[PDB]
Amino acid sequence: SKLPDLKDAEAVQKFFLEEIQLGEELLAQGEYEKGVDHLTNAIAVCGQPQQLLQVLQQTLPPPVFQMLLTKLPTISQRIVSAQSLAEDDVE
Repeated sequence: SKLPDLKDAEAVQKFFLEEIQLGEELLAQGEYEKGVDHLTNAIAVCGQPQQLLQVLQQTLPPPVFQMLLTKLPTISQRIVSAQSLAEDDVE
Protein backbone atom coordinates (compact mmCIF):
# COMPACT_ATOMS: atom_id res chain seq x y z
CA SER A 1 0.00 0.00 0.00
CA LYS A 2 1.05 3.60 -0.70
CA LEU A 3 0.15 6.36 1.77
CA PRO A 4 -2.13 4.33 4.09
CA ASP A 5 -4.81 5.91 6.28
CA LEU A 6 -6.62 4.69 9.40
CA LYS A 7 -10.00 3.21 8.45
CA ASP A 8 -12.60 0.83 9.86
CA ALA A 9 -14.64 -2.00 8.34
CA GLU A 10 -16.70 -5.01 9.38
CA ALA A 11 -13.46 -7.01 9.26
CA VAL A 12 -12.15 -5.23 12.37
CA GLN A 13 -15.59 -5.90 13.98
CA LYS A 14 -15.09 -9.63 13.09
CA PHE A 15 -11.41 -9.48 14.32
CA PHE A 16 -12.85 -7.78 17.46
CA LEU A 17 -15.25 -10.79 17.57
CA GLU A 18 -12.20 -13.16 17.59
CA GLU A 19 -10.70 -11.23 20.50
CA ILE A 20 -13.97 -11.90 22.31
CA GLN A 21 -13.52 -15.54 21.34
CA LEU A 22 -9.95 -15.69 22.71
CA GLY A 23 -11.08 -14.12 25.96
CA GLU A 24 -14.06 -16.40 26.44
CA GLU A 25 -12.24 -19.63 25.66
CA LEU A 26 -9.34 -18.54 27.82
CA LEU A 27 -11.37 -17.57 30.90
CA ALA A 28 -14.37 -19.92 30.61
CA GLN A 29 -16.41 -16.74 31.49
CA GLY A 30 -17.70 -14.80 28.39
CA GLU A 31 -19.38 -11.76 30.11
CA TYR A 32 -16.27 -10.34 31.93
CA GLU A 33 -13.84 -10.87 28.99
CA LYS A 34 -16.43 -9.34 26.57
CA GLY A 35 -15.88 -6.11 28.59
CA VAL A 36 -12.02 -6.38 28.30
CA ASP A 37 -12.21 -6.72 24.45
CA HIS A 38 -14.51 -3.63 24.27
CA LEU A 39 -11.55 -2.13 26.26
CA THR A 40 -9.10 -2.95 23.34
CA ASN A 41 -11.20 -1.68 20.33
CA ALA A 42 -11.88 1.49 22.44
CA ILE A 43 -8.03 2.21 22.56
CA ALA A 44 -8.13 2.58 18.72
CA VAL A 45 -9.95 5.83 19.78
CA CYS A 46 -8.12 6.25 23.18
CA GLY A 47 -11.11 8.05 24.87
CA GLN A 48 -10.15 10.72 27.52
CA PRO A 49 -11.11 8.83 30.80
CA GLN A 50 -10.41 5.52 29.07
CA GLN A 51 -7.07 6.11 27.28
CA LEU A 52 -4.55 4.43 29.57
CA LEU A 53 -6.49 1.64 31.29
CA GLN A 54 -7.32 0.02 27.98
CA VAL A 55 -4.50 -2.07 26.49
CA LEU A 56 -3.03 -2.91 29.88
CA GLN A 57 -6.29 -4.26 31.29
CA GLN A 58 -6.58 -6.23 28.06
CA THR A 59 -3.07 -7.67 28.20
CA LEU A 60 -3.92 -8.91 31.70
CA PRO A 61 -6.47 -11.77 31.29
CA PRO A 62 -5.65 -13.89 28.17
CA PRO A 63 -2.55 -15.82 29.44
CA VAL A 64 -2.58 -17.34 32.97
CA PHE A 65 -4.09 -14.56 35.16
CA GLN A 66 -1.80 -13.01 37.89
CA MET A 67 1.41 -13.94 35.96
CA LEU A 68 1.41 -10.40 34.44
CA LEU A 69 2.21 -8.57 37.73
CA THR A 70 5.88 -8.11 36.66
CA LYS A 71 5.41 -7.97 32.86
CA LEU A 72 2.90 -5.15 33.21
CA PRO A 73 5.62 -2.68 34.28
CA THR A 74 7.73 -4.10 31.45
CA ILE A 75 5.07 -3.17 28.91
CA SER A 76 4.49 0.18 30.63
CA GLN A 77 8.20 1.03 30.74
CA ARG A 78 8.71 0.03 27.13
CA ILE A 79 5.79 2.32 26.24
CA VAL A 80 7.38 5.06 28.36
CA SER A 81 10.67 4.56 26.51
CA ALA A 82 8.77 4.71 23.22
CA GLN A 83 7.24 8.07 24.13
CA SER A 84 10.69 9.26 25.42
CA LEU A 85 12.12 8.53 21.90
CA ALA A 86 9.04 10.22 20.29
CA GLU A 87 9.58 13.30 22.56
CA ASP A 88 13.27 13.35 21.44
CA ASP A 89 12.07 13.20 17.77
CA VAL A 90 9.65 16.14 18.49
CA GLU A 91 12.56 18.13 20.08
